[PDB]
Amino acid sequence: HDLKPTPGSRKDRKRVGRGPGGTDKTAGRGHKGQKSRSGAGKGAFFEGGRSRLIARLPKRGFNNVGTTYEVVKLSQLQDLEDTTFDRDTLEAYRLVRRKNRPVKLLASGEISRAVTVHVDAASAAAIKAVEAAGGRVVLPE
Amino acid sequence: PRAKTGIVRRRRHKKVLKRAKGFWGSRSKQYRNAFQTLLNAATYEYRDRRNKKRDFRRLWIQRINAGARLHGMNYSTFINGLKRANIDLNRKVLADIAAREPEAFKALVDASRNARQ
Amino acid sequence: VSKTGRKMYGQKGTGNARHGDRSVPTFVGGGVAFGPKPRSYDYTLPRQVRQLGLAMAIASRQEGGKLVAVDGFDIADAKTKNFISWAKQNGLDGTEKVLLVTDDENTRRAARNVSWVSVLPVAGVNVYDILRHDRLVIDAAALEIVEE
Amino acid sequence: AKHPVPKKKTSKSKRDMRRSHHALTAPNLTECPQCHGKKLSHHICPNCGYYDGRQVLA
RNA sequence: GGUCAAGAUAGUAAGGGUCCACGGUGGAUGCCCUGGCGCUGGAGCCGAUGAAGGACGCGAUUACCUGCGAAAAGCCCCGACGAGCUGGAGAUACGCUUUGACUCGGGGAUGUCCGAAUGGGGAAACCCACCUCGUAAGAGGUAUCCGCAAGGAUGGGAACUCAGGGAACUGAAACAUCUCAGUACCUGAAGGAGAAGAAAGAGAAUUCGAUUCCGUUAGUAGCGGCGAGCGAACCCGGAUCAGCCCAAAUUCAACCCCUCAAGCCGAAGUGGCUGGAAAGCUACACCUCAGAAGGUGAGAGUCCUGUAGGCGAACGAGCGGUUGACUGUAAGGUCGUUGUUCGUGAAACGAUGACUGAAUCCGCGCGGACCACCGCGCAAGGCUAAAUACUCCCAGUGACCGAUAGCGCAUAGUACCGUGAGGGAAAGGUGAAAAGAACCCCGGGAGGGGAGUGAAAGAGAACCUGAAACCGUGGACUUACAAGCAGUCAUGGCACCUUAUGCGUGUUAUGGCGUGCCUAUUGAAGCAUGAGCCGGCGACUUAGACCUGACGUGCGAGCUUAAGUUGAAAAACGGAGGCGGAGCGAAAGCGAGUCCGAAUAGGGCGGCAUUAGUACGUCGGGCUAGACUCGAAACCAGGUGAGCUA
RNA sequence: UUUAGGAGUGAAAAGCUAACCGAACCUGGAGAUAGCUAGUUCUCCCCGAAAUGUAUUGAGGUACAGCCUCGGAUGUUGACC
RNA sequence: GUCCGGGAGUGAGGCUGCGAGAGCUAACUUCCGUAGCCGAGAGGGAAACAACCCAGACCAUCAGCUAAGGUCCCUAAAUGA
RNA sequence: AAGCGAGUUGUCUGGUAGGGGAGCGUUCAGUCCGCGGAGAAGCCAUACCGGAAGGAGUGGUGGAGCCGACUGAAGUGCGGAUGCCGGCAUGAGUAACGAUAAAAGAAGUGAGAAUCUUCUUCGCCGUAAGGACAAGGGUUCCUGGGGAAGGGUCGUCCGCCC
RNA sequence: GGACUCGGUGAAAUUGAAUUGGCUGUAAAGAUGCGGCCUACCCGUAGCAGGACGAAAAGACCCCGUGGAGCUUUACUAUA
Repeated sequence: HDLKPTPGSRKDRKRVGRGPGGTDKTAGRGHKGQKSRSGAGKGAFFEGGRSRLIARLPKRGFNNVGTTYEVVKLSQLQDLEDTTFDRDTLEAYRLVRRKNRPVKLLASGEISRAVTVHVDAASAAAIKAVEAAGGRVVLPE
Repeated sequence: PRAKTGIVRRRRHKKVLKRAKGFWGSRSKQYRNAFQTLLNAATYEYRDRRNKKRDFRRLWIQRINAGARLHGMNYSTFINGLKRANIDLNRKVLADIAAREPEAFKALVDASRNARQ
Repeated sequence: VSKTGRKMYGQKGTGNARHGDRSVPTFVGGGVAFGPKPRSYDYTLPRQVRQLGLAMAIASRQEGGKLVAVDGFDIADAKTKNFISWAKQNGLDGTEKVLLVTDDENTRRAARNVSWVSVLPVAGVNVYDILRHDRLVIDAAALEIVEE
Repeated sequence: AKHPVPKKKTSKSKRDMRRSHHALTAPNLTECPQCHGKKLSHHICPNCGYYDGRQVLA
């Protein structure tokens, strides 16, 4: 044993790809002027560009408070073979069950099948879809 | 962390001190006139075995010029006599050989001399 | 880190003072400013790959010895002697490394060395010990290969 | 007040050819009038104490 | 052979140089039990029956230290355990033994000048009155504050909360609102816990109770020379999801799960070699819940201290459990402004400068001024331990250093710098062990001989190995009549031949000529500058969902924080949560399509001859920070002498 | 022996506070910060420049674009004749 | 022919040709653009010497020819017509 | 099972801020069967190979360990920052021994003595460079004793050191 | 009395490195290692200044620097 080898138990298993690069440490290799010593590189803190211009000029438009923007349920793979797991309570897979801020409707049209939903919505988007798919009316707030 | 290279940077200086040849005073274990004189031995040293042809070029242009003038000779305005045989081509080194047998231009004179008409 | 006085000699006189207190990694006897602060190691490691990544450590490690058992039956209580010596009915007393798991904590602590075997049990699985002992042998009749 | 400082030095190379224009005159010339051998540059023993006649003392 | 002759040109080179051998005060690597950094878990000061720490104090000497100063290496007791000798000039000696010399665990005591010390003086080691005592000598003591007539308290503190507390270099590329912030400093408090903490409350669907921290949001709203910039509440975890206070419980003790040093045992065989007994070559058993570091000349389970098994009193705390001596239920407001995220103005809310002490109960405090309606809380004073945030000490623990490295201290912050508070070194190492050494020499001696010591004295009684500019000598070779810091080759030239093989090793008159490196430079080769050398330090990185992006992978419907349980790894459990997501629009809201208005014609979008992705890591630039370091005179808080000129 | 720091002394010089005071020293606030400027460490394979213009209380300061490397791309559109 | 991006540089040059501007058409003075050159590479010619005539390289061979430059010498090459 | 090219043609240019890219090795860590007493690691030198950096052949000496491949981490590497300390330096043996206010010698001693000591001769101050009190140093003064070092010669003199 | 015979002690400011003669020329034109030419037997010490762009603090005269401090004026303005 130990005559003409080097290992004795794998771990030596390399890999089939990589991940790191070359890295840098800033101010290196014993050379390079590199970048501009004048303020930059160290600290700076304010951005590495001009300043606060062309920001000014506009008369500014308020109204940015949270209020409401809604999302969507995409409407495409829900009113087909989908039966029961989409009420306004159990539907919490893509942040739906999160109450308070409405979810409106927004669906297409035509519709060749139907489903059932604990809706709580009456948008004017999915007007071409609000019965065709199926599921009452019931306005809430 | 840590390293402490207060001993490893010895063989470094020496791995280049290989050229501690006969320089001056004691430029073989100097530590000044070493890693500098080495930078001095760092010039056309790179091309000091090719460019030298120019130096030994200063040989056959004194011999090949007009050795045995007892013939005719010209060298310069005679090279058109060289490449006037069947398959001349070759030239020097054969000049270095010309330093041996003097009969390298006996029946190799007027065998190119008037090899025009 | 030094914490000392301020002010200095003639910063601009005599022989290029370059003084003004001591705030550089020059003067021998201090620090270097900026570097290794304690650190607490902040990584999470995906929680998915674990109950299978282990299975992948059984890719070609399948050859590794594995089976089903309960401490020892051909013995009585506990006293570790001919109990471990039982591990001779297969050449397991100086030929490999032996993996250990079990579910007992009353007789599973009597083999701590520097180069020999390891031992820490919690009755579950651990990547920390999946190549350590060449023949992976869990087996407990209580917390065996259960995906649980 | 300082007059042009040292700057350039003169270690080896030179500082060699400086032990020859003086050195020591090298001697070993004479070896006393008659007995033993001291004498100096024309000057009596302390041995027999003499250049040729009575002088000095053992 | 010879008379003459030049031509040819030969050695020495006082001294030196190309090359080797023998070398220094200095000295790093390999390397060393204490000496440094980050830490878990506990513990967490005494207090006129007076503390931190210094000064001058004992052994036949005492000076840097142990204890203690005169009852100065220590005493009552119980007790460990031991029977021998009390710390560095380990001190020779002197002296004590096996029913208590020798070291000591805890409850006490002689306790010198200063510290609060305070009789007075009052510049630490030093001088006085006045009363009790008394063989003529000398013994008992003298200072302020609060129930006041004693007494009780105030001392010095390295990091934890506030409060009186308050600038400032910087940034905005300068530049008074500002960022630093309430930060440096001053002063007051107690426990090692105080600080907010049970309310005229947060939220908002027509809910929810006691503070704080971090987890996630929100890094949103706002703020704002409208500039950098600071930055809650809406939904979240646990430690905790516990009661009562001004006018109709605590104190000594028996028992105790239980901690604190002296301390008790604690495992299991050896021979032979190169050699220092080899734990390396080899051989077999025994010990096993206990097989981490380490000493004895070569890494040892059978030499030994830990680890698993468990014990210990006299004194006391310490986290205590049933109970004995006690009795456990009596102000909004105006004007000027500080804060709060809010630089103060388009806004209630803490409170102050002078003015108003109203309401007074279906009356009263506000939802960010006010109107209307709801929501909740009611003058009036505090306690609330638990976690959050701290780090003087006692075990144990870490991919650090290595005694100009690491705190300056691996026994020094010696001496001191000195005008003053205030600034300080440099420095380690002989082998296991000194056995650090009788015996004839030059010499004053230092230093050197013999020869043991020494396994090994090219360790060597200022001591490992021991590279180097400078520095010590000789030698094989060349050289003063030859010119350039230097160069490389080039024929020769003396030497050598670790392989006759007309082939090379150590080299030089001389030839082509040929000007250094760093490195802020259009620019040189410069006299443009930096450079005598040796040994090290030698910097854009470190934490930050700060972000974008290559590759490998996770998923296509995707990926997780806070610590709660496990706990020498973990981990699943976990939708707080944000990013991707149709969009556009000031937004509203709209809508798979969209702001225009009188609207087939147009820019963006779901769209789309369409990735809808995302997380970890090293990594392109950048970012919140001095965080590439350093070199400036100048602004400040505090404190120190004015014996310098006055 | 009190005066002291932004005050005193003073024969006025803008002299001195302890060998420099255009406002003492020392411990402390931040390293004054720095486009100034010295430097920013072992050895490399293939490619490659601006002092031109616009901006500036802006100039050897800095921003960007033509100007370099790389991932993807441009199925006929290149420059010469 | 054909854009999106991680990241530059350091803004202050010189000269011959091409022509003017301030100008005794004077100035490696100064402004401009246009080829080259040196800021990022060596030589022959040029006495050696950034843009001038010829020429820009993979390391090694005391192998050949072209252009400039030369055909008397110090160091090449016909005082050939 | 991590991708690799001869056969060949142009490019393989030289490259300053830069892009894609390889490594020599030391310290920390993995696996240590290990490598070392014929003694490795510390170091001094010999023409094998390598893209350079470097890896190689052996003794020398030295004394107890030390690195390896697959791997990640680390204050990973200029002689060169007019830096800083520690040591060697050279200005170089010259300028200088101090206020230019004379000294010779007999003799004691012993290691030789010119500057000690017993002493006859000389001269400088003597309102001094006298003695006491003031501040200061604290160990000066002595019985005296030894050169390691100091008194900028040194010395058998100190008020060095006991 | 120092410069020279002899005994001992001998440092600092500074500095890449000396086979360290010159011309005239050339070069960011103030060249000794560059060009082309001429020239010296090498070394030691006394002495002298033309010499290294003599030394020292990176001109502090000046300018550049969105540097500081200091004083004054009704400079913008705080303020006892």
